[PDB]
Amino acid sequence: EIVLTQSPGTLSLSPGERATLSCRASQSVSSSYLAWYQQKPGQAPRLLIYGASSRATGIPDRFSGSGSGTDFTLTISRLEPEDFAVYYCQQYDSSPLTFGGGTKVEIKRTVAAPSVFIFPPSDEQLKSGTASVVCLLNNFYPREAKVQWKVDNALQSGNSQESVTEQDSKDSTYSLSSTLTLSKADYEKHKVYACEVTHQGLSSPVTKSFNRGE
Amino acid sequence: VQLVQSGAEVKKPGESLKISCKVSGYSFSTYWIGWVRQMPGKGLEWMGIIYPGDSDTRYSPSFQGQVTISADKSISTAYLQWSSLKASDTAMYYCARSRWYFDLWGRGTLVTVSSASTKGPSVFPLAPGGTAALGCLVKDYFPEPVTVSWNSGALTSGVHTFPAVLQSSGLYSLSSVVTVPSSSLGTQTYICNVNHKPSNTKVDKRVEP
Ligand SMILES: [Cl-]
Ligand SMILES: [Cl-]
Ligand SMILES: [Cl-]
Ligand SMILES: [Cl-]
Ligand SMILES: [Cl-]
Ligand SMILES: [Cl-]
Ligand SMILES: [Cl-]
Ligand SMILES: [Cl-]
Ligand SMILES: [Cl-]
Ligand SMILES: [Cl-]
Ligand SMILES: [Cl-]
Ligand SMILES: [Cl-]
Ligand SMILES: [Cl-]
Ligand SMILES: [Cl-]
Ligand SMILES: [Cl-]
Ligand SMILES: [Cl-]
Ligand SMILES: [Cl-]
Ligand SMILES: [Cl-]
Ligand SMILES: [Cl-]
Ligand SMILES: [Cl-]
Ligand SMILES: [Cl-]
Ligand SMILES: [Cl-]
Ligand SMILES: [Cl-]
Ligand SMILES: [Cl-]
Ligand SMILES: [Cl-]
Ligand SMILES: [Cl-]
Ligand SMILES: [Cl-]
Ligand SMILES: [Cl-]
Ligand SMILES: [Cl-]
Ligand SMILES: [Cl-]
Ligand SMILES: [Cl-]
Ligand SMILES: [Cl-]
Ligand SMILES: [Cl-]
Ligand SMILES: [Zn+2]
Ligand SMILES: [Zn+2]
Ligand SMILES: [Zn+2]
Ligand SMILES: [Zn+2]
Ligand SMILES: [Zn+2]
Ligand SMILES: [Zn+2]
Ligand SMILES: [Zn+2]
Ligand SMILES: [Zn+2]
Ligand SMILES: [Zn+2]
Ligand SMILES: [Zn+2]
Ligand SMILES: [Zn+2]
Ligand SMILES: [Zn+2]
Ligand SMILES: [Zn+2]
Ligand SMILES: [Zn+2]
Ligand SMILES: [Zn+2]
Ligand SMILES: [Zn+2]
Ligand SMILES: [Zn+2]
Ligand SMILES: [Zn+2]
Ligand SMILES: [Zn+2]
Ligand SMILES: [Zn+2]
Ligand SMILES: [Zn+2]
Repeated sequence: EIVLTQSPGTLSLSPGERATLSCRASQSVSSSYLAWYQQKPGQAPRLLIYGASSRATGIPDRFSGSGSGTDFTLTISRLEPEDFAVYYCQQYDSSPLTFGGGTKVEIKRTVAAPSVFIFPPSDEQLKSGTASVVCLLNNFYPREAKVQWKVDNALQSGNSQESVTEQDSKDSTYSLSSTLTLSKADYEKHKVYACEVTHQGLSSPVTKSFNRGE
Repeated sequence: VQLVQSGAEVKKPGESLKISCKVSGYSFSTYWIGWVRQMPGKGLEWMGIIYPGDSDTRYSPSFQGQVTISADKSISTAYLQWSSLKASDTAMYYCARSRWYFDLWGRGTLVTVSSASTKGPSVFPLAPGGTAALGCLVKDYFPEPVTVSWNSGALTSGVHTFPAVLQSSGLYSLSSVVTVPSSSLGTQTYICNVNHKPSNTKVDKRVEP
């Protein structure tokens, strides 16, 4: 099958600027049979471009496409707020009609360090036999960050899960939660619970911690 | 033109399933129509297309023999079916008209495949230098979705309701947090309102310092 490579994986740009998205094919695509789609969170994809360069019905002039053979481009010439989304290319020449892996266009803004908060488990949850510890990283940019859990100063792998918000509409930041879950019996075998956060906006890592029961 | 897809499905592994896409507003029998998978957090995957005029099919090798695509032109409906679902079939499924590019899309059908049974969430407080953070942990529910508001919707600024995660147990969990002035903790009440319609659960939790 034809493999489509989209680059970069993420573009970080400002409103009004031009986004140029790339789609490279492992074998030549015949007749410029390359399409581009937009997807916003919670919504179905929609067609932008077909035939490498033709605008779909109702698509505004700021979207354009070009290329042939193995190299194709999508241009969003003036980024409007709605345009910060994920974009997929697809070849529809040879079955199977493969998609690329997507490029996200995000809003670039100044670096913002996370504020970090830790939450011990509630007594209500502890009564039920489980302990969830939550670490919150609030309103940071760029998206890259590292969170580590430490219990009695030992690193924890395999017992936490993370979740990240979409980019904030007011200040273009991200937020992230990490939840460490233990049985109550295991939680009571240890004292110091800590999450450690590294980020470009921090001069050194930030640790928030609590002592169980104290 | 409308492509109207059938409602969300919640199934056990091994069960069969047929989902549908009913079209109106164009000649169903003279355009290809097909299916796209999207697992939560992933990109789009092409499954196959069918020409309803004579039911010719084109399948992806990664889906052929696991699914069947079919069409009934007398009721302008296309179908996607599995004879034996796997948990890895949990995904959103879109139908779309194929030119062969996809020019008109349905709104998608969510398919969840799990041995889990319907369960309402437990809601626990995340109890609280200028800013303070508080929240609610909405744990151990199935299937999706839950909705969360704060103060019956009067508190929206500073709220982050995170995407759900699927736990190893097979139940979902999410947190909803909000940042507020530290000075307000003595003086304002903060309540998270949680609704899980599949289990008919409504829960309000006051979050106190
Ligand atoms: Cl492959
Ligand atoms: Cl490449
Ligand atoms: Cl990148
Ligand atoms: Cl502008
Ligand atoms: Cl050409
Ligand atoms: Cl538009
Ligand atoms: Cl425009
Ligand atoms: Cl414009
Ligand atoms: Cl996005
Ligand atoms: Cl900025
Ligand atoms: Cl409690
Ligand atoms: Cl590590
Ligand atoms: Cl013991
Ligand atoms: Cl342990
Ligand atoms: Cl241990
Ligand atoms: Cl860290
Ligand atoms: Cl059947
Ligand atoms: Cl044809
Ligand atoms: Cl999947
Ligand atoms: Cl997938
Ligand atoms: Cl999910
Ligand atoms: Cl399975
Ligand atoms: Cl599976
Ligand atoms: Cl559409
Ligand atoms: Cl399962
Ligand atoms: Cl269960
Ligand atoms: Cl401070
Ligand atoms: Cl959800
Ligand atoms: Cl919600
Ligand atoms: Cl979610
Ligand atoms: Cl989800
Ligand atoms: Cl409610
Ligand atoms: Cl309460
Ligand atoms: Zn391959
Ligand atoms: Zn390369
Ligand atoms: Zn890259
Ligand atoms: Zn997104
Ligand atoms: Zn979705
Ligand atoms: Zn503008
Ligand atoms: Zn628009
Ligand atoms: Zn925030
Ligand atoms: Zn991470
Ligand atoms: Zn905000
Ligand atoms: Zn901000
Ligand atoms: Zn231990
Ligand atoms: Zn470290
Ligand atoms: Zn989901
Ligand atoms: Zn996949
Ligand atoms: Zn035929
Ligand atoms: Zn083949
Ligand atoms: Zn499957
Ligand atoms: Zn639990
Ligand atoms: Zn006040
Ligand atoms: Zn209520």
